[PDB]
Amino acid sequence: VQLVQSGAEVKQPGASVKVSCKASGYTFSDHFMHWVRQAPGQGLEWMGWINPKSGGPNYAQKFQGRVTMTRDRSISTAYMELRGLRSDDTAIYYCARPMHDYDDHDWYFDLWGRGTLVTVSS
Amino acid sequence: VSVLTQSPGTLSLSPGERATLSCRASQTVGSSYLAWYQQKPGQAPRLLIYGASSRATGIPDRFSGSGSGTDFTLTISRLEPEDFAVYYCQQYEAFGQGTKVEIK
Amino acid sequence: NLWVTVYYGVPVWKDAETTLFCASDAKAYETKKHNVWATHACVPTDPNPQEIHLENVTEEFNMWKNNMVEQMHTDIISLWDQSLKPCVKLTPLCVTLQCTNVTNNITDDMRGELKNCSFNMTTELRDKRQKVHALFYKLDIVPINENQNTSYRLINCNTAAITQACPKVSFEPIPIHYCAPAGFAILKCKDKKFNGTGPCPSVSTVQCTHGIKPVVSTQLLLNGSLAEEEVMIRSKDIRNNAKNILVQFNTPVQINCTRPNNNTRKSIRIGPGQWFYATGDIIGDIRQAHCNVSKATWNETLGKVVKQLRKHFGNNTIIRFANSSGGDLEVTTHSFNCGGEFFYCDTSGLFNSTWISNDSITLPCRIKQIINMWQRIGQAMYAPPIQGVIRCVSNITGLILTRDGGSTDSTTETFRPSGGDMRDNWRSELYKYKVVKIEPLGVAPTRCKRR
Amino acid sequence: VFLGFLGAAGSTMGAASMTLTVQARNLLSTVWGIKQLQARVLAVERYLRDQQLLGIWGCSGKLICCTNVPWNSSWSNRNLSEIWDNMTWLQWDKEISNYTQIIYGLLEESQNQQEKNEQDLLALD
Amino acid sequence: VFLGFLGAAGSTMGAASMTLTVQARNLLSTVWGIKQLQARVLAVERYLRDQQLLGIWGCSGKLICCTNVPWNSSWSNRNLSEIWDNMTWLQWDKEISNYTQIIYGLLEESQNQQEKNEQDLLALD
Amino acid sequence: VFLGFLGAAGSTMGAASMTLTVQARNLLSTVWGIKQLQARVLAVERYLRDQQLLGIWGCSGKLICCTNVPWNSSWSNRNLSEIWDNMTWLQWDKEISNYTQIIYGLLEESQNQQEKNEQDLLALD
Amino acid sequence: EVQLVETGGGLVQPGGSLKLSCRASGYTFSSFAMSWVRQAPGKGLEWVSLINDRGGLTFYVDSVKGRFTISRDNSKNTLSLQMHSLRDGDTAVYYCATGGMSSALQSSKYYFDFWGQGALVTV
Ligand SMILES: *[C@@H]1O[C@H](CO)[C@@H](O[C@@H]2O[C@H](CO)[C@@H](O[C@@H]3O[C@H](CO)[C@@H](O)[C@H](O[C@H]4O[C@H](CO)[C@@H](O)[C@H](O)[C@@H]4O)[C@@H]3O)[C@H](O)[C@H]2NC(C)=O)[C@H](O)[C@H]1NC(C)=O
Ligand SMILES: *[C@@H]1O[C@H](CO)[C@@H](O[C@@H]2O[C@H](CO)[C@@H](O)[C@H](O)[C@H]2NC(C)=O)[C@H](O)[C@H]1NC(C)=O
Ligand SMILES: *[C@@H]1O[C@H](CO)[C@@H](O[C@@H]2O[C@H](CO)[C@@H](O)[C@H](O)[C@H]2NC(C)=O)[C@H](O)[C@H]1NC(C)=O
Ligand SMILES: *[C@@H]1O[C@H](CO)[C@@H](O[C@@H]2O[C@H](CO)[C@@H](O)[C@H](O)[C@H]2NC(C)=O)[C@H](O)[C@H]1NC(C)=O
Ligand SMILES: *[C@@H]1O[C@H](CO)[C@@H](O[C@@H]2O[C@H](CO)[C@@H](O)[C@H](O)[C@H]2NC(C)=O)[C@H](O)[C@H]1NC(C)=O
Ligand SMILES: *[C@@H]1O[C@H](CO)[C@@H](O)[C@H](O)[C@H]1NC(C)=O
Ligand SMILES: *[C@@H]1O[C@H](CO)[C@@H](O)[C@H](O)[C@H]1NC(C)=O
Ligand SMILES: *[C@@H]1O[C@H](CO)[C@@H](O)[C@H](O)[C@H]1NC(C)=O
Ligand SMILES: *[C@@H]1O[C@H](CO)[C@@H](O)[C@H](O)[C@H]1NC(C)=O
Ligand SMILES: *[C@@H]1O[C@H](CO)[C@@H](O)[C@H](O)[C@H]1NC(C)=O
Ligand SMILES: *[C@@H]1O[C@H](CO)[C@@H](O)[C@H](O)[C@H]1NC(C)=O
Ligand SMILES: *[C@@H]1O[C@H](CO)[C@@H](O)[C@H](O)[C@H]1NC(C)=O
Ligand SMILES: *[C@@H]1O[C@H](CO)[C@@H](O)[C@H](O)[C@H]1NC(C)=O
Ligand SMILES: *[C@@H]1O[C@H](CO)[C@@H](O)[C@H](O)[C@H]1NC(C)=O
Ligand SMILES: *[C@@H]1O[C@H](CO)[C@@H](O)[C@H](O)[C@H]1NC(C)=O
Ligand SMILES: *[C@@H]1O[C@H](CO)[C@@H](O)[C@H](O)[C@H]1NC(C)=O
Ligand SMILES: *[C@@H]1O[C@H](CO)[C@@H](O)[C@H](O)[C@H]1NC(C)=O
Ligand SMILES: *[C@@H]1O[C@H](CO)[C@@H](O)[C@H](O)[C@H]1NC(C)=O
Ligand SMILES: *[C@@H]1O[C@H](CO)[C@@H](O)[C@H](O)[C@H]1NC(C)=O
Repeated sequence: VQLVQSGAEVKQPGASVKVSCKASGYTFSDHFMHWVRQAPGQGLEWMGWINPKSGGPNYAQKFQGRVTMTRDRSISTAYMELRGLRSDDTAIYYCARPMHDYDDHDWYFDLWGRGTLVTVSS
Repeated sequence: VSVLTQSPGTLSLSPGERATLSCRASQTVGSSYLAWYQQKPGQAPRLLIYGASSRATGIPDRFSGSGSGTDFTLTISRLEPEDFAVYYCQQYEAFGQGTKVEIK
Repeated sequence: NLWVTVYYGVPVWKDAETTLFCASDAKAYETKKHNVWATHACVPTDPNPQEIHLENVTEEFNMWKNNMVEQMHTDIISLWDQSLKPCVKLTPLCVTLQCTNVTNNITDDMRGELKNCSFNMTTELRDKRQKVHALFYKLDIVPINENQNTSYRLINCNTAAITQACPKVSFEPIPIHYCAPAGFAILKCKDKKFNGTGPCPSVSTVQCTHGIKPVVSTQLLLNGSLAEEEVMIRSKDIRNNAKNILVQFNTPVQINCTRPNNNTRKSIRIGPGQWFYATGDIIGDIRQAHCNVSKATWNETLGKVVKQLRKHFGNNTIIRFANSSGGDLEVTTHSFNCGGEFFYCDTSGLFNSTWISNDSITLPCRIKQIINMWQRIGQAMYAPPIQGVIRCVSNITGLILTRDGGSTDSTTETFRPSGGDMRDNWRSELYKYKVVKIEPLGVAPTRCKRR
Repeated sequence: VFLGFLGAAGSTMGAASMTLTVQARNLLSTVWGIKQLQARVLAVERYLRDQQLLGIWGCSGKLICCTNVPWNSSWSNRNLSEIWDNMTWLQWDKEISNYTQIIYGLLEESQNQQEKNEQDLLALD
Repeated sequence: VFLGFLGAAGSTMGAASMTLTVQARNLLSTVWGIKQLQARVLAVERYLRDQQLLGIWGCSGKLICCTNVPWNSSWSNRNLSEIWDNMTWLQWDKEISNYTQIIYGLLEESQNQQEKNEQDLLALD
Repeated sequence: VFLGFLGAAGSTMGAASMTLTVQARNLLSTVWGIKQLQARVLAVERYLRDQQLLGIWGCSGKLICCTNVPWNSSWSNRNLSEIWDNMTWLQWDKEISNYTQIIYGLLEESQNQQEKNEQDLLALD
Repeated sequence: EVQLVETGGGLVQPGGSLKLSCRASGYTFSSFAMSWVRQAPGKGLEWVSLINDRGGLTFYVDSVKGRFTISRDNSKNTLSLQMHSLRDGDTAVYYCATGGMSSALQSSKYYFDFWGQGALVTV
């Protein structure tokens, strides 16, 4: 049970970043995959989730239009592509798998990813 | 979404005593859907409480919580040295602001 | 004073999980040589079924924890699998395809969808080979190489092998009734306003469920049951956005779907007893498949859904309908199969409305022959082409929706069509059914004593 | 056969003790064929277990069977009208569910083997 | 076991009512294995249904069982010698086939539950 | 349920005749699934055959059942203390194994059908 | 509220046949047992007959077992007593009464809680 993300990267404003999240240990199709944003010195900030079995993603209204999350089931990997980057998008981007509780309230992130810092600078 | 207010902004105690961190949900209907996450500096968050009161697998018993409706709280029984971090409350997709437990 | 008296046959039950057996019409079995969803694994149904009203009985139902839905999922997938074991497996067709555009009579929308593809193929004799041509859809073929050699491969061929559906086997959903074995009962909620959870004050016991047609679809429930009184909104948790919202219409929306192309079926021999059926040549003009819905009917039903959603999200909340954010073709489009051809309709016209608190629509549809059913990777099937023009009428009896999260402003709620898992399609018909175990042995005090 | 099945599940216990045959008659009836055969065989085994329980209590071929086991007020201290004219068998089963095995062990071995040995020793006289 | 099976099927009804155990002992016993298992399970279910019918009539463990149900001359107006000394059970079954369910419903619910309630209320005295 | 199973197999016959319910309760419960289904169906058929044998002897719903069949000293000439206080049921079964069918045929057809016909003819009086 | 009205009294000759009856109003007639109790003109009470609530358990005093017959119609709310071969000791005022026994599903009712007006039989 482990989620290895991609390495930290640096980008210019206006470009597009694509973080990834390889998954190992658990059945990748059984759980949803959520992407969460931790800006520096700020609270956690949820961005969206994606169903691995279907590919249907839900986004937050602030990220609607700019973020596209995808998955490749063969290699048990998920992706999140934040296009149209800006200054405030500097943050750590984690990939989180909610656990299988009894009430099917799939929002308890027992399994997080280590993080992938995206530093936007000019 | 559901607004979560996790007061106090900064709580200064010393080891071994009991701290009572609180989260208050506003735009909800009232249920037992909450989680408490611990995020040490430089590390990703970690799940402590999954539910209003239940405990995540592997977490010691010093971390316990309770609540219902629109008022919930985390109770760290014993402030051991490996228990100082930022604590967050989660109601579905919403997250708290964060509570700092700092040595003093 | 009082003594133990044993009673056998008491009307006591508990919640239980059993293996249900279907019931079907023998009539349709005589009309249907074979149907993917076998009437042979199942049993002929009993005319004049019995429904006894359990007066004064209030039972707890949970639409979201029901093992009838899981058994139906298992049964439908397994029936499909055994209906596809005997049919031919199209492994010899995994060859390089030299493909060129078809421009005989093409409208601007249908440009490039179909391609004329040539390839070398095996024949009945193992020592000889043939060169054969067939038309293929852009969605069923992938470029082999980035360079513009115009060489193409079938999408499945890398990861898996693609079976061919037998031409004689039919795809029309026929109703199946789920019956309980001896010592089990099916309790039916007769409350007309039930949301699938909580106590149901009006309960009846039925030998078998009503006929449920295994209709496979996304974003829209077709040929299903209808609400008796009002539009019904059913979610496991309406506040949670990770759970799909199932909508039941009280009045259906008629949808007329067509593929106007006059198709032909070309037999190609690939083995001693194995045939491959191909698109042949399209007699006449080529036009895109599409679906029509009445605009006024759609708008009135959408208003009704908006009212029911307002009952859960506030009386002055703005209910906005938008189209799919993304995903596979199945979920992003209204996927369905009628006549044996698999359609994929862009429902952006259907969900294009903002509802403030105070003529037909044409959906451009697309066709495919390589179908990956039930969200499984590695078990694709080839749908043989259907000869002639296909016209198709269905009732839209409900929706499958997902509410957008992370709303910065709280005055609006956005709902986008969804689907892909048919356990949420077959749970919209079994929502009112729970299987129970009869506990017929009871002990109660009486004043009577054994001599 | 199915007519009237469970129709006295909201009736009083006494009113529901007059339809026991309706529920007693409704207890007996490829890979799908073995799944349904397993369901049918489990129904048969379940009926046989219930009839064996009746038979080890001296209650064979009996839908109502009186015993020599006194009722304990610890099991239930309710009056006869409350139980038989003001309660259903479902509520009753909910109330006594944690006392059923005590009653079943006071019927299983004490009462029946004692009574049966005494009939043998009286048949000796 | 099989010896004498159905050997009184051409004998009079009375002569054939003295061999009932011979026919009672003969009622109980790959893809072929499941077909034969289905046959065996259906034989078991059929025996259980017959025994349940006997048990809901107060006729458990009984090959001959008398009841409190009067015979209706509408069912059959024949005299006792005609039936028992001048007819076989096959001819009898042919004659009464359209009256069997009336008799079975007069035994099922009227006679047995009435009698059983009266035994309970006499055990109260 | 399993507790005490066969625990009186080394006890005297009388001491072992007080635990019959423990052994009576333990008699009822892919290609592997049909093999186990065949085992379960054979267990059901075996229980039904034993209960049918009990029922054709007037011994239904009875773990101890007395009969009107005299014991023959040819079967066994041992005294009651030897059998019930100085022997186990296994040794007994070893001793009487070649006489079981004679006893079973003296119970099967003579005693029970005679007695049953006499009860019918006494019910006539 | 409870009222039991006896009818059918008269003057009979030794060996005659009479049919006493009792009507009831004010309660559920089908949920109570009913009894007949006689008082001779110069002596005390004596219990004659008992019938259960359903109407299929009938009990008689040793004197009148083969002669008297009790019966009840729970749809007409009527209790009846057929008395054949009336002897000289059968002269008394007969009371129809509610009680004497009960069902297993009710409490014990070994008493008579409601009586009737009375009906004199002279024979
Ligand atoms: C929702 O329900 C509607 C109404 O039931 C349903 O539409 C119907 O579908 C059937 C089956 O596709 C259509 O019948 C076909 O059309 C004609 C009419 O007879 C025939 O050409 C067809 O028979 C051919 O195909 C058979 C194999 O399926 C062969 O056995 C046969 O030899 C022929 O080659 C076939 O019967 C019917 O016309 C429509 N009816 C209407 C009013 O549209 C619809 O499919 C359902 N929708 C969904 C999504 O399930
Ligand atoms: C697809 O291309 C093929 C060539 O492989 C076309 O088939 C030929 O059509 C011509 C008429 O233009 C015939 O004279 C030839 O005999 C055909 N080829 C063979 C090998 O028989 C076919 O018409 C094309 N199809 C479409 C729909 O454009
Ligand atoms: C379906 O209706 C029931 C009954 O009205 C609702 O249950 C109520 O709501 C919550 C659960 O969401 C619980 O407190 C109780 O079970 C009910 N409360 C009452 C009666 O005060 C249920 O929420 C409804 N579900 C939907 C989706 O509308
Ligand atoms: C779906 O709606 C379209 C648009 O109204 C229909 O297209 C018309 O069809 C008629 C009848 O064949 C033609 O005469 C018209 O020229 C078409 N109009 C256009 C393309 O603008 C189409 O027939 C409908 N399809 C159905 C009901 O299957
Ligand atoms: C969805 O709705 C939008 C408007 O909300 C449609 O776009 C407009 O369509 C009208 C009528 O064709 C044009 O006059 C406008 O110029 C379009 N743009 C805008 C910004 O209003 C759009 O066509 C609809 N999409 C569908 C039916 O797929
Ligand atoms: C078919 O085979 C011929 C030779 O027989 C070859 O030249 C041609 O490229 C092949 N066509 C394909 C793979 O489309
Ligand atoms: C569609 O709805 C109409 C009106 O309720 C109904 O009569 C008809 O049977 C429905 N058709 C199908 C195919 O479900
Ligand atoms: C389709 O083609 C067939 C082939 O003969 C013809 O009979 C039929 O009329 C055509 N249909 C249409 C709608 O053009
Ligand atoms: C949804 O609608 C937008 C326009 O609002 C369109 O660009 C996009 O392709 C649509 N998405 C799908 C999955 O159909
Ligand atoms: C549907 O009604 C709503 C009322 O708010 C509004 O969007 C519009 O006028 C109607 N739309 C159509 C397409 O008829
Ligand atoms: C239901 O209860 C009412 C009154 O509570 C009663 O009259 C009626 O007979 C009952 N019906 C059933 C079927 O139990
Ligand atoms: C009733 O149960 C209690 C325990 O709750 C026990 O002590 C008592 O002996 C029992 N009474 C009888 C009469 O068995
Ligand atoms: C019976 O069941 C529960 C579960 O053990 C027990 O705790 C409770 O006291 C009992 N309930 C009632 C209503 O008597
Ligand atoms: C057959 O009938 C004859 C005379 O009708 C009789 O003697 C004989 O016993 C009968 N045999 C059987 C086996 O019924
Ligand atoms: C006999 O059957 C007839 C109908 O054929 C019915 O009217 C009559 O009441 C029955 N007799 C008895 C005594 O039940
Ligand atoms: C019994 O069976 C038939 C079929 O219903 C009926 O019509 C006939 O009158 C009866 N036959 C005899 C011989 O009594
Ligand atoms: C075994 O035998 C001994 C003496 O022979 C006796 O005391 C004991 O009870 C027996 N135990 C069993 C379990 O039969
Ligand atoms: C006992 O068995 C013998 C044969 O061993 C037999 O001759 C004798 O008649 C039998 N005794 C009785 C009383 O049946
Ligand atoms: C019983 O069994 C054998 C086998 O037939 C027989 O020969 C022997 O005499 C008997 N044994 C005993 C110990 O009675």
